[PDB]
Amino acid sequence: TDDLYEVAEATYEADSSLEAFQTALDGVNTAIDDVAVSTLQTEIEELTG
Amino acid sequence: AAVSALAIGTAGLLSQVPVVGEAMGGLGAIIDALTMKIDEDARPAVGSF
Repeated sequence: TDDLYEVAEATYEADSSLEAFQTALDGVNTAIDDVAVSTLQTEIEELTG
Repeated sequence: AAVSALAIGTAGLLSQVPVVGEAMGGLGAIIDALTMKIDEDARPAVGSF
């Protein structure tokens, strides 16, 4: 019992970690793309375009 | 002959009673073995879970 219920908790905190991968990792992906890239290009435009 | 007939008579009852009643005592060991068997099901059940 005290294996299985805690195997359950292990599965649940696997799942919770595994959903949190999708949000955290994409959180990193979206940190720069939506933010630095285009603005640098606009600052390149105003500098030199 | 008479006193031995009487004593063999009583020895009849006083051996029949054990050899039957403690056969039901063998059935006691059967019933208790079945309780071991029953808890040996609960082991696989929670195992499976």
